[PDB]
Amino acid sequence: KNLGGKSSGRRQGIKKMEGHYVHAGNIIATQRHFRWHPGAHVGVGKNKCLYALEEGIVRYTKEVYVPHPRNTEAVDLITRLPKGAVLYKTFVHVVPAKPEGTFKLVAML
Amino acid sequence: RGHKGERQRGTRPRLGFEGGQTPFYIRIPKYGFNEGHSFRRQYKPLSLNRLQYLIDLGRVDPSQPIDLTQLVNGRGVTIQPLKRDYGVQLVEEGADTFTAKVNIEVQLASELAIAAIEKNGGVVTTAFYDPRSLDIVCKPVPFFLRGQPIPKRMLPPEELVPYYTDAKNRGYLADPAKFPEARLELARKYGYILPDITKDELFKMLCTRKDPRQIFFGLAPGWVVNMADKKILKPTDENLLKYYTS
Amino acid sequence: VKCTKARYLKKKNMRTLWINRITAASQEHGLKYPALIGNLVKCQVELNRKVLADLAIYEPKTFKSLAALASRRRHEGFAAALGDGKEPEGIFSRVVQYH
Amino acid sequence: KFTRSRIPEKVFQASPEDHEKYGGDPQNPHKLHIVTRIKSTRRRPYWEKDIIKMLGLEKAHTPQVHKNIPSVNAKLKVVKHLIRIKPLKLPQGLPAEENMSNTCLKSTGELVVQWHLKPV
RNA sequence: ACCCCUAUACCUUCUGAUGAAUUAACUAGAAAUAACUUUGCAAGGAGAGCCAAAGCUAAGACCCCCGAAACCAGACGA
RNA sequence: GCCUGGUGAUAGCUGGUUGUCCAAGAUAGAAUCUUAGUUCAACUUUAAAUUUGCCCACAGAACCAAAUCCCCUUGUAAAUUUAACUGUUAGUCCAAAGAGGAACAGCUCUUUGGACACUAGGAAAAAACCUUGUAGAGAGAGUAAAAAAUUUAACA
RNA sequence: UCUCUUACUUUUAACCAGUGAAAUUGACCUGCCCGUGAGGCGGGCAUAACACAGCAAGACGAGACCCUAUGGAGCUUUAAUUUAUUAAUGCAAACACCUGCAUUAAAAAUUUCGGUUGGGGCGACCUCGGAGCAGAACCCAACCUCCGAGCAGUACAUGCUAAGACUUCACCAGUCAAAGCGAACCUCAAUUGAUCCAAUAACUUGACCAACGGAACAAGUUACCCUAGGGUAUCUACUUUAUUCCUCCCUGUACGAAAGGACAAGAGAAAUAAGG
Ligand SMILES: [Mg+2]
Ligand SMILES: [Mg+2]
Ligand SMILES: [Mg+2]
Ligand SMILES: [Mg+2]
Ligand SMILES: [Mg+2]
Ligand SMILES: [Mg+2]
Ligand SMILES: [Mg+2]
Ligand SMILES: [Mg+2]
Ligand SMILES: [Mg+2]
Ligand SMILES: [Mg+2]
Ligand SMILES: [Mg+2]
Ligand SMILES: [Mg+2]
Ligand SMILES: [Mg+2]
Ligand SMILES: [Mg+2]
Ligand SMILES: [Mg+2]
Ligand SMILES: [Mg+2]
Ligand SMILES: [Mg+2]
Ligand SMILES: [Mg+2]
Ligand SMILES: [Mg+2]
Repeated sequence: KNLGGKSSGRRQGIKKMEGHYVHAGNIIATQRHFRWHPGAHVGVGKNKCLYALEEGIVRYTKEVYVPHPRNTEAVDLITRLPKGAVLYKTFVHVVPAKPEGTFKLVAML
Repeated sequence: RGHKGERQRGTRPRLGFEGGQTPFYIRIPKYGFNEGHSFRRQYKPLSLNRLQYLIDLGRVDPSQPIDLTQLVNGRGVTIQPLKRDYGVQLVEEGADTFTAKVNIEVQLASELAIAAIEKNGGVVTTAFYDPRSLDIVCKPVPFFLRGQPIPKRMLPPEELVPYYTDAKNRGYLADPAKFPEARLELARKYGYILPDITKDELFKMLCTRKDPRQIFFGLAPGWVVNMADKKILKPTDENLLKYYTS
Repeated sequence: VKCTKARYLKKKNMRTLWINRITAASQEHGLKYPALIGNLVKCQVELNRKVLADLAIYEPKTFKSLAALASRRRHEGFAAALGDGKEPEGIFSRVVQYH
Repeated sequence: KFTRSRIPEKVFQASPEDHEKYGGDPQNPHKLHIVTRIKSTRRRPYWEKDIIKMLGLEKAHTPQVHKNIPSVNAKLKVVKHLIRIKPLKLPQGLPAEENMSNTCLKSTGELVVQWHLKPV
């Protein structure tokens, strides 16, 4: 009497591991709950998927988690902590490769 | 054939059958990409690069009018009236580096191609041809073995009458009183001083058009070309002359 | 198919035939087959089984002297590996170095 | 599940007992290995089959020279059960262009650069 | 010649029972869209129609045998 | 009913498919009135174009075991793309991690890896265990795997 | 018929003479025991060759039973689709029959009766999502273990466009998205359905098509089912290798202590088997 459960794998996880060159708009990793958070130059979709906002190299770090004050779930999770207790998460960053443009000589007026 | 199945027996199903799920070529909505394909008109391009090329190699004589027969007999353009080509369209490719004084009769022409011809002292006009008429124009010699009198070419349909009656695109049914305004306007737009065709010696050649309802140049509808003993039989009955000179 | 798989068995059965004949002929002189072959290798006499079987049948004095050379070498192996330490090597125990 | 096997590093750390056993010096080690395949890649995983093809050991009992560098040592650690490794020792020098043709690798592991066929 | 030693008939169907006494004769791969190879000519090719942003023309090279119960039409039969 | 015709009916099913020699070549799946079949994919094959492929080191991949991904060096020689198509798939067993069953089955269902549908030697015979692969002749040689070991109970 | 069979005659038989089939048949130089997975393979054993007559243990040889085919046929219907055929009505045509158009009946006719399944059936199920199996990138089955879904709510820029990506192992579908123009200053996991066709001026809308990649609409059954499939002796071997019951005696002694009560060996009588 166990019907259902025939759903397939979502094929989620990391698409660009650390060190990988990444162009703008590449999906870095799709998750189902926030396993990785967006860091520098990384955006988030409605599906909690991390994509890239610049061209560069993906890096994963461990950072202090300080949520938005209007996020009453995580903020209520803060205030229960003891006085030294600091939350960390793993973040994903894109270190941007190129300069965003050069000055070039155009005309000798 | 492999092992004994349906592909060894010889009875694999038709092309497109996906074994029972609804096939690729049927899961997809009908959209009218090809809806009226065989009634759309087609026009073979003739670039000015191509036409300069034909004039340089002696294949098209620019000291005569360039009708569609002269582009076929020089084998510059292959046009097929079945497969519903309605003739040639001039194409602006090679407008710079087009150095020829010419008189072309081309069924469509872009503004920049008219500008490139009319800069050099040329004349463009856009004529119309029925499929019947176009078919007699391209290959005239297998028409004069058909025994029929020369027919009269029909006027455009209602879609194309506003095309061929405009002086901006040099219609053959337009005013010869609105042409200097249009030649003057292109000469102002594309920055060349408009030469007057009236001065030079080719002017009598650069003025000749055949009127509507005339397929060939020096001939008239209703004539029967006798290729064999090199004659032209002309009708003199009044009813035929009312019908052919209509 | 039998005719081509029998080439392997021709070679094999000749060799066991030679080991039977060398075994028999060396048992005539008290040696056993492993003793003879081992202690002739150890004298750098690199005769093979075909030749030893043919000497056993057709030249039994050469075969007797080969059995004497192999049992002498066998005893020097015993006496050498009994009185252990720095000593003079056996006479037939010496090897010829090639460079 | 049968998987690829990591081997810990304590396995590849010699003891002075082992320097007494084999003929090695931890200071000034050897440059070149001689590797020989002495076991089949059949009934072995496909990764070991590959490493045997990379090291150039498709034929058994045929010696191959390698560098004693950690990359080649990593590949050798994967297939160390199929091969035999000995140091290439060189009693005389490495062969010059004069002695290039007249060499012979002996069984001992040494590579002699003058190979006559006369007795001493 | 045998004795010695080695040697689990063939086809087909399965991951690993079928059919065949034997001989002779008969008895089962048919299509040139596209691609490829080789020529011709080449912004054109083709002996009209057709194709053409290096193409077009020509050729070569690819697609089995036997076997139901049936259904229908018209006859012949008490 | 039987005969002739349609009729070479149709058959995803059974059976059969004829010279030589060489080469490359075996196990993901998804749909389906579908599980005796097909289509796409995967794998396979040829031709072509190009440039990397494989092995991999640090660093790196989440909160609520074995390992893998990623990956420069290095060791190697392949890979991807383009063109054109066929064929194959309930695999079996062994080792390992498990599920169902009786911690039965030469039982059923997944995963990783071997081997077998490719050779030879061994294990009695022997698809799947061990040794071993690339092809010929030799009346040469060195080897690999490879032979089951056990025998008992006095008592103050 | 049987205990329990016996004798004889005929036929058959067997031999001699004439005449002379058939089913069968891969090739055979066609042994036993154990083992393997058995005339043939392994280990043992056996072993001159050859007819003729027998025997029937083995070799070699229909009728059932189950399943499958998007294979047939028949039967019953309140399966589906018809009413061409009859019979009635009704309306037109015509001045009752006939013709035309509807409608109701009978008689039939055409076609169908999905799938999963430790063979099959009942039961249960068929699509989508979460968790375990499957501990750490991705993927991973089961008539495996447990939860759920087929919506609701808010907003009306839930506008238009567009680099780059992910992707349920194909395709189809799905997802994410910077910049831009225009403006302000979506939550939830699943929460769903192709094409054709309809409806609509248009924008759009249309299935528990849930058998959820969906045939535009077709049930039960056949022990009458049917078809295609799947699960007269040739050879070997063989054909002349004394028990029991009862009686009696010893003895009603041994032994026991009384009750009790032997053996053995002997005589008997029986019965069976074996041989005459
Ligand atoms: Mg699941
Ligand atoms: Mg699944
Ligand atoms: Mg040998
Ligand atoms: Mg054959
Ligand atoms: Mg009668
Ligand atoms: Mg057929
Ligand atoms: Mg079929
Ligand atoms: Mg090969
Ligand atoms: Mg369906
Ligand atoms: Mg089928
Ligand atoms: Mg890399
Ligand atoms: Mg007779
Ligand atoms: Mg048996
Ligand atoms: Mg047999
Ligand atoms: Mg007999
Ligand atoms: Mg059918
Ligand atoms: Mg995919
Ligand atoms: Mg269905
Ligand atoms: Mg379905």
